[PDB]
Amino acid sequence: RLDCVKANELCLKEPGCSSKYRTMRQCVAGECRLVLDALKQSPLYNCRCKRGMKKEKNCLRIYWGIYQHLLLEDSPYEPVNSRLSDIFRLAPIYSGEPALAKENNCLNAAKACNLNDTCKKYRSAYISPCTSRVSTAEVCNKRKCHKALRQFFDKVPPKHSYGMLYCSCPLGDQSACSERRRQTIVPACSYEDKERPNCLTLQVSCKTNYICRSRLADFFTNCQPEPLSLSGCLKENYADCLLSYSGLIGTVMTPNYLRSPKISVSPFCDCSSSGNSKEECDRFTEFFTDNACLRNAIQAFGNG
Amino acid sequence: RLDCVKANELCLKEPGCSSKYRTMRQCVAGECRLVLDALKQSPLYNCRCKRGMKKEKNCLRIYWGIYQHLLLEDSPYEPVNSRLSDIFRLAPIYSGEPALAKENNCLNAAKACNLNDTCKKYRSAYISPCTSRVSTAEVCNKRKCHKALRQFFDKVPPKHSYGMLYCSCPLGDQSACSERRRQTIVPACSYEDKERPNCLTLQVSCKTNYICRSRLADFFTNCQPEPLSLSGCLKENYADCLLSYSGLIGTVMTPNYLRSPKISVSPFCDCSSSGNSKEECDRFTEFFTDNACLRNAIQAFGNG
Amino acid sequence: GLYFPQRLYTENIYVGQQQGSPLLQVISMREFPTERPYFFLCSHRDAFTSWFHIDEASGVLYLNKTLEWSDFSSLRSGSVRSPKDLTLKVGVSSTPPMKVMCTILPTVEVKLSFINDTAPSCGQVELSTLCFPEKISNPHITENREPGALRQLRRFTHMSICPNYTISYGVVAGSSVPFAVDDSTSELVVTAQVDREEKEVYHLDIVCMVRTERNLEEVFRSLHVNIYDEDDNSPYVNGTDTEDVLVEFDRSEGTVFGTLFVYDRDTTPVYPTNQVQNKLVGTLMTNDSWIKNNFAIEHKFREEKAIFGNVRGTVHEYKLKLSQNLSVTEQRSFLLGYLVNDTTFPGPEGTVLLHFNVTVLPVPIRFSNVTYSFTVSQKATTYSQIGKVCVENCQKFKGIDVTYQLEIVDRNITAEAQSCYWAVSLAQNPNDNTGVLYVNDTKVLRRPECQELEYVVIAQEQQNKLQAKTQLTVSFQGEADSLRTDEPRFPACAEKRQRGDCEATRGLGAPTGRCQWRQGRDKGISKRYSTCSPNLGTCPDGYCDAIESKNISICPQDCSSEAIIGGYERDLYGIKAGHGTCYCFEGKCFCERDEP
Amino acid sequence: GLYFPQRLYTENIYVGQQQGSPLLQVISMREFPTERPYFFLCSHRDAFTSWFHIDEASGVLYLNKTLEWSDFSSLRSGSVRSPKDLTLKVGVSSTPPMKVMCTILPTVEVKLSFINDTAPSCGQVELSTLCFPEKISNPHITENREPGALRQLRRFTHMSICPNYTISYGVVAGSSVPFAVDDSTSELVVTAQVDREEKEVYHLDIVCMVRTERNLEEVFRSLHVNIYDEDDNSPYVNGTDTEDVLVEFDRSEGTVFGTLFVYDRDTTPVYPTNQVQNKLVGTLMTNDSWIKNNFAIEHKFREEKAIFGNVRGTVHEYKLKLSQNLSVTEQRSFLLGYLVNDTTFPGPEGTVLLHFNVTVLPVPIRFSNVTYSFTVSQKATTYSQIGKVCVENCQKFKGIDVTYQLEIVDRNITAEAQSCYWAVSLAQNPNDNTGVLYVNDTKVLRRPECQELEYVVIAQEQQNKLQAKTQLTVSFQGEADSLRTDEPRFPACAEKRQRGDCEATRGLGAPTGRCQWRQGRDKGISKRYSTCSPNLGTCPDGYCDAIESKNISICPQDCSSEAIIGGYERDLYGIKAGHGTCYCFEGKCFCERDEP
Amino acid sequence: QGRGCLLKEIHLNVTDLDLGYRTKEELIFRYCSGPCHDAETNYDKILNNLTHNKKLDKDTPSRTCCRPIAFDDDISFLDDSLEYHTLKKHSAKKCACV
Amino acid sequence: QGRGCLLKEIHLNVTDLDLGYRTKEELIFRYCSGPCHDAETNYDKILNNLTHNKKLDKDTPSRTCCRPIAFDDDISFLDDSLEYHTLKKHSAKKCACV
Ligand SMILES: *[C@@H]1O[C@H](CO)[C@@H](O)[C@H](O)[C@H]1NC(C)=O
Ligand SMILES: *[C@@H]1O[C@H](CO)[C@@H](O)[C@H](O)[C@H]1NC(C)=O
Ligand SMILES: *[C@@H]1O[C@H](CO)[C@@H](O)[C@H](O)[C@H]1NC(C)=O
Ligand SMILES: [Ca+2]
Ligand SMILES: [Ca+2]
Ligand SMILES: [Ca+2]
Ligand SMILES: [Ca+2]
Ligand SMILES: [Ca+2]
Ligand SMILES: [Ca+2]
Ligand SMILES: [Ca+2]
Ligand SMILES: [Ca+2]
Repeated sequence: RLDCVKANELCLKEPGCSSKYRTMRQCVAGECRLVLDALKQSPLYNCRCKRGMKKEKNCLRIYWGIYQHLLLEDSPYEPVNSRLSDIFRLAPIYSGEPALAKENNCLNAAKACNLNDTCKKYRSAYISPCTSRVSTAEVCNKRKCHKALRQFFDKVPPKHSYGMLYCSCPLGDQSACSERRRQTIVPACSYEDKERPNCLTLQVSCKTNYICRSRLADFFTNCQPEPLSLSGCLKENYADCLLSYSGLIGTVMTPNYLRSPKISVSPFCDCSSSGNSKEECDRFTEFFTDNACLRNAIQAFGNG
Repeated sequence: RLDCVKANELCLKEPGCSSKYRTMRQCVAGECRLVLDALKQSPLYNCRCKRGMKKEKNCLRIYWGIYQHLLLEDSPYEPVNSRLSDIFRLAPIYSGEPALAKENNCLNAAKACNLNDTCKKYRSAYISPCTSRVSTAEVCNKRKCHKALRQFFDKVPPKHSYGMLYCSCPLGDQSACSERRRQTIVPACSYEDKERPNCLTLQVSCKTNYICRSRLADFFTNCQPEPLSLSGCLKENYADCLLSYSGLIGTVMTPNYLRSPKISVSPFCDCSSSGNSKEECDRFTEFFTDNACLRNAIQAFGNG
Repeated sequence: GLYFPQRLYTENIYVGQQQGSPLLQVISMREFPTERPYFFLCSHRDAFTSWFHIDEASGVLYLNKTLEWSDFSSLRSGSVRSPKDLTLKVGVSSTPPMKVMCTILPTVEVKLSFINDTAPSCGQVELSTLCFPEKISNPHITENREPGALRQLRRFTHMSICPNYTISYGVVAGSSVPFAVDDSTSELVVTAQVDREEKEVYHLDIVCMVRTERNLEEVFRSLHVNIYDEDDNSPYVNGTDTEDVLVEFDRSEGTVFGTLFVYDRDTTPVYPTNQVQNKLVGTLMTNDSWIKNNFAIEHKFREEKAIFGNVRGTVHEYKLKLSQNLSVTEQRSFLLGYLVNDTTFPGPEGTVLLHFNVTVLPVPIRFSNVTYSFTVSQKATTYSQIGKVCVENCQKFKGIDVTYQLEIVDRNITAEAQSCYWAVSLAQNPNDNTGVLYVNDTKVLRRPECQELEYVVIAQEQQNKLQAKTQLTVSFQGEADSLRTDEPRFPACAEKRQRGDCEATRGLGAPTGRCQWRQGRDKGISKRYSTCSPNLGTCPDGYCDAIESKNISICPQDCSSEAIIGGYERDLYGIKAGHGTCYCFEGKCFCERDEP
Repeated sequence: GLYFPQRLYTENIYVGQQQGSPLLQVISMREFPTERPYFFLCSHRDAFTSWFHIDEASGVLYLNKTLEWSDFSSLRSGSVRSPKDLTLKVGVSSTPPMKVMCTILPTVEVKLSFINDTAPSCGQVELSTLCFPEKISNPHITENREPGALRQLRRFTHMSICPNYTISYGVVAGSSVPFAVDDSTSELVVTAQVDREEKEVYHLDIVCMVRTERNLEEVFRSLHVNIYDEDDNSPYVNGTDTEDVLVEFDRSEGTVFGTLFVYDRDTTPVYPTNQVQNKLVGTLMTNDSWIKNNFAIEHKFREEKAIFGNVRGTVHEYKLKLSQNLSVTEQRSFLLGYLVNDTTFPGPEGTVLLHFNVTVLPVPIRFSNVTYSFTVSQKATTYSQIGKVCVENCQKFKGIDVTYQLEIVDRNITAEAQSCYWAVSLAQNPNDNTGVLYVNDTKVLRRPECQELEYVVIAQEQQNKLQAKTQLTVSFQGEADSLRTDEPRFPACAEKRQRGDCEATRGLGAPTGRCQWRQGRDKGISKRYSTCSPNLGTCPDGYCDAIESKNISICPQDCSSEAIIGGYERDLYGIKAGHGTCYCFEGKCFCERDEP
Repeated sequence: QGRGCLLKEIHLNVTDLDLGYRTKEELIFRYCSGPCHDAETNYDKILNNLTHNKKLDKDTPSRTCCRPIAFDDDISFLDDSLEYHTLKKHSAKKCACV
Repeated sequence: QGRGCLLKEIHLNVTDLDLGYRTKEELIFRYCSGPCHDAETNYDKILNNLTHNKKLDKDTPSRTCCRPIAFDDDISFLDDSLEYHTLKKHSAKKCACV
């Protein structure tokens, strides 16, 4: 679908459109109801942008200003046409590599990425800075690390990226594979920290930066669980969640694979000192830790 | 001594000086005698420029305009202070090279020039163009050749230049030396031509170009012969003529060493079709061909 | 005012229903009986709300219109695919409320799903879905408060399809837990008050009592309720309320000595941050400007669970710290008393008392009764090292910056003899707070007059300008072994990259005049890699010295910064491990392995 | 009017002289006696001239003032060092002249040297300097003119300082030469008229007759006088005054056929160029526009000395030439008469008569009764060469530009059979005025339908658009020797730089399909240097042909232009000699010598 | 500029590099190796000639060398002990005859 | 950039060049010589290592060569037959590791 800033430029020309846009930016600041009607009809009211381009901060700011004033419930970040990309991006498994059924899949994904000339570049790019010592107190500069990690998971083809992060391999811990599956995002820098803050506080922290906000709005909307279907999800798309979860990496919510027998995931946080509101934290974490849609989705890629 | 153009700039400021200069340029164009007095006192009236600088065409034009309107008899090109340079430039023989008394001196001068990094450069510079074939009709472009030859004999130190052109060696013809002594200025291009014109006609030809005119005014004035002195010259300076003759090379008067038992020299010309005026041509050529001052001068450098 | 045990009231609706039919009733809890409630809706904006009707007092939900297929289309919510989702709002005050009355009060959401079907066959249902929903919410309760009726457990979808029989419920598998069940209105009720400090969680197991002809049907579901803490516990202490503090050699700012704790049986939420519960404010009651302006307090609180009968409890902490960097000529002794008050406790006593035992002492900046008399074994090289010099108790200084100088004793003599004081210099290191001594010139030692020297070392503390000095003598007894030809030009040692050369060089940092040699053997990248260093003591050490920073040809290993080539590990500066016989040039380094 | 035999009147002057004393007399020559002269000075500007005095009639030089040391200083001329040089001017008319009268007439210079000394001791002089100067000038005389007195030979410096004896002169060692000597005024005089056409130079030998007590002193000096020619000789001819001219195959402009000469016994000065003496002007008396607009005359004159009794004589020349480039269909025959007139001869007859025998003929642009039937020996390569084609008398054309074309005889057939006319092409060569035939494609020859072809060659002269054609047939009988795999891609041969490869290549310009091989043996840089060429006939010939310019990989040797490396000679284009087994790449060449 | 001095590639294990790393990761290594005779000058011919003469005893100056005038992008990898290492200027991107 | 590769010079007859000229003129020839090891990268070390292993059968890519990047001025001379010849790009002016 169409972007927002293009619609912004469009509406800034029509006398009525921009005139009532100003009338409105004045109305919401403190007849006005009759002006609501005109805004809805404009393409701007239904404008949604996506990935792959290089002008998003402005689109996201526009839409947040429009709708925050009048986050997980109604998400802009993804139109309803992404299923067309979803099914095609469910094919990569066949497109990945002929060799299979080895003792480890993470290593095979790494081998495949160190043979292509885009994944290789961007991988070393968001690696080296995360391993750069710049003082005896610090161990690395996270800003650079997170930003590089982000612009890698934005561009590099899914066939080579998702594999390293979602590679499946035999159960347990201390199996060479799980080590690499955990150490893909170099947690010592991009994951760890000296103190564990409550998740809700980190939830508010994310809610300000203009990127994490959207990468999080995608999560609940896609991976929402439902047991009635055989799939276990709501919108019957295994790769939509597969994208939404990977869209968080780098942001303030940098999860990794915990040390649990099953496939659980938690951001760097814990429901400590939450007092009465252990229910809200528990729901957040449970939706994020133990769910059917996400386990099924991550398992689907495993059967290749 | 001082240049002319500097004196020109000087006189162009004083109201009286420039005012009477204009009054004069008007008077000579067709009281005025009283204006002659003021001009004489100015440094311009006695202004003379020399070599080594890069602004001469204007000086020469200035002085020619001043005195031609009001060429060999009274020469500007050289002040009367050059004897100080003359005696010092008579020393080069001792400064040239330790080795001596070989079967050939021209070859030794060439060896010495192909070891210094200025004579070598400029020599190849006025060589290659003179050997450049640019059409099946022509054999070389003389304009470039003469100009390069000129700017070589202007700059490169006398110690290395004069030697190749004035090298002495045992008498006769077809002695390897004489071949090189003759072929120093590549006569096939800078010397020869299809037809031999009368010298007087070539004398008028030189008399127009602003350079050959002065390089010729130097010749008669310096090398004028007189038998009363042991030296054989007039102004008792062996290197003054040595310079004046070498100052002609490149110009319309490009002499070389003829095929004569003694040391004779003639420009590319002959006293043919001169009719009644065989006397003027004969005097010209004799002064240029068989003289004492020039033979003594060229022999002096030989005894090194 | 009246808080809501739940925020979710969910039910399903279908086509073919009539007006004046009950749909749901919501209940509110009051602490005291004089508050009588009156229910009502809100969100009057939309039009579909005109159909629903409510009773101002009883609190049940009715309808004012029937259902028709046309009504299904007019209701639009996002996607057009069934099921459709709607949302409503409700408030309850004690008096007749206006339109404006509920946008101010806290409300609850009602999420009802709409399907365009009629009532189903009632014999096709499954046992698991008969009496309980798919997913459930866990309500909450508050400690030390009046009891009441909690939740409703009749599902109005299932009751209308098979209105034949009657159903009841019961609490099952309970070891005398304070809960009950009604039969008149089959509501889950709490027996009486509770104390969170006794029990924190309540695992439950509830059943559906159905009457069926085939056999009595019992189905078991599970849930657990949560407890809400109110600040009914004041703090206490374990041990004493005093601590010993000492200030002798650490006077830098931001240093900490003391450790004191406190305990509150309550819980301290971290979020939201605009709260006040069980957050301790500490006040000082000292007026001394010197102490107050110089000393600092620290606050840091976590929560524990293993010392309150496996119950979640709070633990504050307090420790001492300095504010600014202190002088060396002060001495004081006093007691600091720092108070704490749990402002959220409405009781007579909500405080405790601490006490600090502070002992501030001065330090003497003086040398020992002994002197410093170094010496040089043999004929040396530039930028060497002979001896360190430090005042007494030099290792333990912190916050103390000291400058070291030296001077000649024989002030003025012939210039020829004056030259002999050009064979010595000094350096300064703020890390260890000492002074390093290194030669500077070698063309001076060739005279026999230089063989003995005498200096007066000077130590000047920066802040106080104190002074202290002693006598130093330096004697060289290394005769020249036929090496006069060499002028003051000595090659480096970091680039020999081999044993044989490095042993026979004479270069920078060579006391003996020969640079040292290392031989690290291992299979791969090891912290011991063979190199050539002037002095092994501090060349591959770690943090480069004050000397190391003079020339770049003196142990680049620890202080180099430029790109390195080969197999290596490296921290911020200098190589920690390089695969083999590593080496370097003037700034550029290449750790490799020599196959030969 | 009255010409001056000399331009130099020189004498020396000294201090201590008196006014009213003769110093020198100058003489003028008149052709007829009615012109009587009157002498006078000029250059009245300066002040020193006020002292000298002259006699209006006699012509001698006197003085009006004495000499004083102060006068020496006032006279300044350039440098301050003795001797000082001055210069004066003089004219002579037949009537009293004004100030303005002499700036118009031709004058002479008087150069006198000034020395600040008195009269010398006259017994210290040398014999050589007694009667004659150091250097002398040679005067001149005009042929066929009245005689007179020529020069003075008394030196007033040596005649006024020691006047105790008398001196005379004489002409010595003369084989009856027409000169004499007077005794009254001891002037050299000419006996009578002369003809330059008889004698050109007069070597002389003159003596001083002095009377001395010791013995009669005779001193011998030498000189020679010159003769001035006046145009008293009309021209003549040797042989005939006619020439044969022919115009058949050379019709380009600027070409010359005829040769005619003339002779004038006079001399023709080349300088100054604004003269008219013995310069012949030629006029035509033909009015035909075609001939006059089409034909050109040439003039060129030198001078000879070996056919007039060893006397310097003039020789004009005249030859025929064309103006513009002529047609091929014209025919004319006529006689051109070109006249000459020696305008400087004041005689009744000053001309001659020439005659040209011009025969302009046309040319037939047609082929021979025979046809052109080439053939190809074997299976060939692109840019080869089979046969040339030219009209009759093709070598001798000049000024004739011709274009060659060819066409098929079978106009329209199946396309498959149409392809077989893609295995041939054509080229054009304005140098030889012919047409070269070269193959273009090789994928066509495989088919048996191409084995025979037929073309109609077309020849079109540019200016006249004439046409001529014949029938051409081309047959290939070279079967494919197992080389179908090779597609249309063939490597060059100029870069094999070796015998072995060059013989087994298949590349551009290979009729047989193998490029040719050369082996030049010599000691140094020779015109025969070993290479590899497609066709030796025209690859190293020197310059390139139309084909050589199509591709750069086809014999760069004669058509390359870029820098070359090694031992070599080269003209404008292409290498003439390179030291050894030279070679080339695509534009860049390296002549070297292979030691192996 | 010579066209025979081209770019080739070979698939290797990181361990074949013998730099000491312990990893199972792999890579594409790129390199240049061909003739550059068509770019030589008089200088090189003189050198060749004096080498063949043996008239310079030991001095052996270099004729034209096909070397890489730019390097590929950085690479990263994880070793067997789960420590990362990075290699810079390891592979050619586009060579010439210099 | 290496300082061990330096400009040296040797006095020769033109005839020692073996280019075929016949002349008694002489010249100063200049040339580059010396090691360039201090300028090497990971690329060269890998090359060295695979050469020593013999794992590349015949391919032998070059390590850093010390070569001229600029040449001296033109020279001219006369041969024994009194014909002139000119040589270009015959001598080094400044050297560098490349
Ligand atoms: C600290 O004091 C408390 C007082 O309630 C006690 O329960 C606890 O066991 C003490 N800690 C010890 C003994 O380690
Ligand atoms: C040409 O004719 C002239 C006529 O005077 C004659 O003197 C001369 O000898 C002739 N040339 C010859 C015969 O070669
Ligand atoms: C033309 O004819 C006239 C006589 O009719 C003749 O005098 C003249 O010389 C001829 N040629 C020219 C160019 O006038
Ligand atoms: Ca309680
Ligand atoms: Ca409590
Ligand atoms: Ca409390
Ligand atoms: Ca150190
Ligand atoms: Ca005559
Ligand atoms: Ca005559
Ligand atoms: Ca005549
Ligand atoms: Ca040719």
